[PDB]
Amino acid sequence: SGALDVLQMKEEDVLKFLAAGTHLGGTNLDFQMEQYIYKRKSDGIYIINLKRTWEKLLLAARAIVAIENPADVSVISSRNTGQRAVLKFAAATGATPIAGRFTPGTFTNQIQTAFREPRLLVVTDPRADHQPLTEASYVNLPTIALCNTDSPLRYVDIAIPCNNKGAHSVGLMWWMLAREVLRMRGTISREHPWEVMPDLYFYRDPEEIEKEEQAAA
Amino acid sequence: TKKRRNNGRAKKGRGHVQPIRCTNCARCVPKDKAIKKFVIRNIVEAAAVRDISEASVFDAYVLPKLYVKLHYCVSCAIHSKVVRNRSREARKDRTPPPRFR
Amino acid sequence: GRVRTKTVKKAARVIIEKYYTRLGNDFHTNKRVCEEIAIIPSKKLRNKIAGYVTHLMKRIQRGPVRGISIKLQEEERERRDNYVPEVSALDQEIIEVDPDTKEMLKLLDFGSLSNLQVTQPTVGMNFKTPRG
Amino acid sequence: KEWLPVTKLGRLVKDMKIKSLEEIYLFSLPIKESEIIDFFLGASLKDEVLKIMPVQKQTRAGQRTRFKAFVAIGDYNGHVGLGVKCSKEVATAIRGAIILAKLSIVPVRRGYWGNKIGKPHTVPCKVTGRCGSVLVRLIPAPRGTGIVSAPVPKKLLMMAGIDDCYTSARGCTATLGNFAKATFDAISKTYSYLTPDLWKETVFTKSPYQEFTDHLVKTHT
Amino acid sequence: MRAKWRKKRMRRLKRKRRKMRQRSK
Amino acid sequence: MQNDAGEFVDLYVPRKCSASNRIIGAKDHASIQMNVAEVDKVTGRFNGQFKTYAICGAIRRMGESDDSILRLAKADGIVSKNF
Amino acid sequence: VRMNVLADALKSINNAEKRGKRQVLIRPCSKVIVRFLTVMMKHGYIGEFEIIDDHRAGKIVVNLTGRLNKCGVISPRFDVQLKDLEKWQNNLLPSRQFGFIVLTTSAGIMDHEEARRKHTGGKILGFFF
RNA sequence: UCAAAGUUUGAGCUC
RNA sequence: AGACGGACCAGAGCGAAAGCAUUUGCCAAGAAUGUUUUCAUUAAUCAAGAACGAAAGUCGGAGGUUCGAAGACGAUCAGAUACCGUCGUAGUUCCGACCAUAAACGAUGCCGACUGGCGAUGCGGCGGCGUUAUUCCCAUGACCCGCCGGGCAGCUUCCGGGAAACCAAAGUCUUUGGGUUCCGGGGGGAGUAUGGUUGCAAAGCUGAAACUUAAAGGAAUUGACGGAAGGGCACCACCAGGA
Ligand SMILES: [Mg+2]
Ligand SMILES: [Mg+2]
Ligand SMILES: [Mg+2]
Ligand SMILES: [Mg+2]
Ligand SMILES: [Mg+2]
Ligand SMILES: [Mg+2]
Ligand SMILES: [Mg+2]
Ligand SMILES: [Mg+2]
Ligand SMILES: [Mg+2]
Ligand SMILES: [Mg+2]
Ligand SMILES: [Mg+2]
Ligand SMILES: [Mg+2]
Ligand SMILES: [Mg+2]
Ligand SMILES: [Mg+2]
Ligand SMILES: [Mg+2]
Ligand SMILES: [Mg+2]
Ligand SMILES: [Mg+2]
Ligand SMILES: [Zn+2]
Repeated sequence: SGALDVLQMKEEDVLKFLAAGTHLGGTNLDFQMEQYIYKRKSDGIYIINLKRTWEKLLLAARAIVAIENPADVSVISSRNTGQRAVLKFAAATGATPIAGRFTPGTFTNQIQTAFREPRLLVVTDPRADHQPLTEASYVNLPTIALCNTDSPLRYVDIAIPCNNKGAHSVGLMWWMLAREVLRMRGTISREHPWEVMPDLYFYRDPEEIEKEEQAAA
Repeated sequence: TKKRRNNGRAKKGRGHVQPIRCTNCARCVPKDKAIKKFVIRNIVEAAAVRDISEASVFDAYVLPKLYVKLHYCVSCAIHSKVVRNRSREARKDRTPPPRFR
Repeated sequence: GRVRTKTVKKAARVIIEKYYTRLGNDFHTNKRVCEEIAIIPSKKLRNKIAGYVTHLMKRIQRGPVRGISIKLQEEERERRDNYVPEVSALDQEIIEVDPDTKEMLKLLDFGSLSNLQVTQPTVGMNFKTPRG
Repeated sequence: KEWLPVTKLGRLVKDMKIKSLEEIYLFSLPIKESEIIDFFLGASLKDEVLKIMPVQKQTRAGQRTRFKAFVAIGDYNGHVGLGVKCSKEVATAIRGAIILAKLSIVPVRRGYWGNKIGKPHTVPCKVTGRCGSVLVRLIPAPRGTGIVSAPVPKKLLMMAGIDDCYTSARGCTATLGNFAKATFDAISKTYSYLTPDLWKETVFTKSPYQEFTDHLVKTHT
Repeated sequence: MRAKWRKKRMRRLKRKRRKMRQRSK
Repeated sequence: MQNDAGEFVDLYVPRKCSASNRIIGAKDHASIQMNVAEVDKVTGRFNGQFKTYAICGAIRRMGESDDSILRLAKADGIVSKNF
Repeated sequence: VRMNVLADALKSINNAEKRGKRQVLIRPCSKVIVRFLTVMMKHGYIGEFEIIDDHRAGKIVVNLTGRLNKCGVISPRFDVQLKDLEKWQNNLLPSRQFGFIVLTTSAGIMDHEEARRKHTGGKILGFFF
């Protein structure tokens, strides 16, 4: 990942980042998230440096590969924004999903029915998933999490800087993670592009849903 | 035990303020502790103006207003039921509600 | 008042959730279904079960319910997600970019790009939310 | 009788591979199942009911008396546990207390006073501990002095096997629960105390999940 | 007796003790 | 730990966080073992060797752990010195 | 007014070491302090500090390691006979095996064990372990 | 848009 | 004629503290800021000693509008020498003389250092597209976006502490010592007595003992009660009525 042009970012991907508005952070700024910021605009939005976003991504590749048995990855999102994403990722990687309503005390209460004991976690948003974090103290769990400038860095061990607010940049970051996990092991060649489209990972609004069913009919 | 942080008043840098005579009582309350209400209001409110509007000569001639500023004492306020009791936790929520009422 | 007990309700959700197809809206028919498939000792229990099972079948026939994972819904989600448009929204002929991302890329290696446009500055400083 | 285990830790232990619970303390893994400890040390282990204490909250119907059990457990080398349970009747209350203690057993670090020849007998340094009001300082003592302390601290530190130790106390020892929690923190922070011994960098051995990932998955889902 | 009267009553008392001692002088 | 004769007496030498130099306890359930995959530089595939970094729980719950890690990588040449 | 420079500095470092801070700036540079650091350094408890000379009371930057539980001070500077040295080092330290009491002497700045070798009593400055 | 509202065998409660 | 200077009036400012708000003029001062201004240790805290110190009270004048201790009477009420009312004295106002007491509360002594944020604000200072008046530019004024010092406050978190209530201080404590004053050691008896001192008086200050007594208190939990509020029900409640 370091000092290696092979795994480095591409001109298409750079255009993808900017199109989502990944560089485009939030309005408020935590004093811990300074390292990731480039500069301020007029209109007051901080621009995230996408190469270092890239670097954190390659660190994700290293970590996911290091987890040898892929079943024991867990991938959570309560809100709908990352709901299709965690599913598509579990589909490709062979992981165990948690789709909405993370039942509290799942990791601690043994007798409770859904007692899963994974070795790694991937959250989409800390505030909405505070309950996993409080369990993630009681159990020895490492954690990846998509975090904005506002996001607080309690108990998070590897935050990934993106525009986790936007729909596109979010689904996109999940697509790139699934790619890199596959490319870093002996599966895919870098010559071809991956067939799957990032809009496959996307979230569709019910109005767009009625628009599709209406266009079908 | 300390019931409230500000002692039901706003005396942090100052030290003394002028007392006021209650309207319903005459109870002496420190102006800074005392409740302050700026009530401007139509000499005719809503039901009356519809009735009184019949009594006006000119079609749609504007009424002047009644620019009050009231101060009440505490025991009168709860009796007149302007303010309700709140819980220990809700007490810190010192934001007033929006402008629905 | 004719209100359903938890033994009534749980039984109706189990009946519609396990055999949505067998069930229907009318009580007296889907009653025959309920008495056949399920051995309800009392006729009152049978009939109540059937009447809440019926009205609930109409609820589902009217539409999809929130707090329940229907297998049919799982299939439609797989279908909807496989729905793909002709082209991705990310593929664009021209991408707008701010002067800071222009200056930062020009200092970085990625100086010249074909489909970029360093757009105008947002004039008129009114971004802060009013105080009070 | 037969403990058919569910957990990951439980199944690796059950297959008789992981030789000691020190290997688990090395990795800070939560010891939820009691049958592991009954597997390893069940023979030498010894219990002591410290006291029966009747709390009672008032009701319209008199007050509901319900007893609160304190239970010391422990083999005389290294390991000790502390179970506390409140219940309406003693058999279930004591059993569940005993399980909770067994769950919570911890090791004690022991060193040498003065001259290093021989085996470690006393406490290393002046350790303290507290809970609520009560504070209890443990002190190093030379060999053969005995445990200079109250019946109670004396009684536990024996169970852990700490022959010589001076003690100092302060506050309302009458809160017994607090006295036990504080002397328990004292003897816990003994293995959390940073001696120059440990300046030597740690060798990171392989985690038992890494070694045995295919076993638990093959044995169960 | 509230401290209001303890303090005030002791004041009425002190007046009585001073007079009684004066007549003896 | 040993006396003049040289005997290791303690039954188990505990782990010590690599970031703070603080000995991680027997009941630190916020503790960790991050195993980092090693890469075949040209190929981009797993070699076999890992790169473990252990962290105390405390600095985690304070929140400066991810910066600490970024420092470890960039110090050990994992992250660009250019960055 | 500021009386004890050393007394402020050593608190500042203990409130750093509790927070695991990595390097520390201390604002008044004294010669006694400097001797003190060099004593702990030769014996390996900390790394290589560096001192910022201004034609003034200097500053000092300590790159801190993590082996220091506490580094304390004794004000007032008590005289210490060889009779009292054992009672001091008993009551003032964790154990008979480790930990040190550093006292400056006519002979020079040195540990108490070195004072035991050299047969030299003196004025207690402070301690660390 | 505030007039008021007092007591209760000595003859046995309780972990 | 004498009080009073509303509304503008803020979780704002200044003052050693009580406290300080109608216009204009005179007198001097000061915290804070900028400073490559002078001297070069001149400093911090303090028994003894001293200045100031709301209201009531007191002594003289001056003034006596309102209110209003005391007091009277009229009302309710078993009683009310009170709460309600009509009158109404001293006092309430100014000048000149005493006095030194309040929950005089942040119930938190003064200096000095260190360890998290976040937005807002007041002052002085600095920098920076553009709007907007001076209009015709400059350089000022009002906005606007920032940085700096200390300042009244606010929010915030497993920093850690603390019996808890809570505190970025009530932290840096059995890992106990940066400097220095004052002051407490079971409840009552009692801030009484006796002595001393001050004051016209009121009273202030210093300040004991006998004897009696096994408990007095704090925070927080669950009840029970509430002539405190919010929800909901009932013809042994009401409502509508009936024997
Ligand atoms: Mg009454
Ligand atoms: Mg009687
Ligand atoms: Mg006026
Ligand atoms: Mg005052
Ligand atoms: Mg004095
Ligand atoms: Mg006066
Ligand atoms: Mg006066
Ligand atoms: Mg007079
Ligand atoms: Mg009157
Ligand atoms: Mg009368
Ligand atoms: Mg009257
Ligand atoms: Mg006072
Ligand atoms: Mg002390
Ligand atoms: Mg006493
Ligand atoms: Mg008695
Ligand atoms: Mg009745
Ligand atoms: Mg009715
Ligand atoms: Zn009132």
